Amino acid sequence: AFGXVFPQAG
Amino acid sequence: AFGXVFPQAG
Repeated sequence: AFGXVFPQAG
Repeated sequence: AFGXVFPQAG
């Protein structure tokens, strides 16, 4: 999420 | 974000 600031699938 | 946890476009 959040421009990759939260690590996350996608 | 996160499927709707955080309101966002989409």
